[PDB]
Amino acid sequence: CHLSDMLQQLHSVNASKPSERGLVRQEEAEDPACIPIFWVSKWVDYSDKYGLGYQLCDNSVGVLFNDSTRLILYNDGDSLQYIERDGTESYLTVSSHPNSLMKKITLLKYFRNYMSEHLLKAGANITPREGLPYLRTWFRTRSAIILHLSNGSVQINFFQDHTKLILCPLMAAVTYIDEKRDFRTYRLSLLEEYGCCKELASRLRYARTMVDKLLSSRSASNR
Repeated sequence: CHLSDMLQQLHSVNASKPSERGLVRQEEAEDPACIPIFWVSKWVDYSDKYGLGYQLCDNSVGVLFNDSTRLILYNDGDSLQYIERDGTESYLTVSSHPNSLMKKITLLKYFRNYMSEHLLKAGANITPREGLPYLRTWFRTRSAIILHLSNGSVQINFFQDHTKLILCPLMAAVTYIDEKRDFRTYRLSLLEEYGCCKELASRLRYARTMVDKLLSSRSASNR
């Protein structure tokens, strides 16, 4: 995956101590060309029985079931992709799907319907850049929920103040959605040059810890 790439990027930007500069010029690091193609707009933790369902900013939906398999539905409302525990992908459609997936497709439909009429869309005011990933894994801490997409992106939504970070190792950029719901995207390399505010800096440090956790978990699974 690209978690190692993200770790290299985060280690470097944090090592630069971006908030400890004579004159922070964060605005110079912003770049709309780096806006993510995808991010999680909504999610529902129904781990008590089925798993975690979620909606991406393009209105597609998906679910990481308790059995570690995934099912995602494109925003066209018919194209489906089933991903087994080990990552094996199968391309299907709602119109023509194997009966073996009836239950999971039904569960995804319930998640889809719920998220279609309930909850706010994170980054609703932002249009993703044009280029479908699935949720590789997720977990919660006492402070936030961490979501890792198959395209390498890692999203961290903080519970207390509703602030969020969307990190992409391909663009080597970070999107920070603040408490006022302002959505700004920065090149990590430019944050090293121009610095940034203490709020973003602190969250980037937390992000590095979360990425280490994700890497540690993968390492454990690989024995």
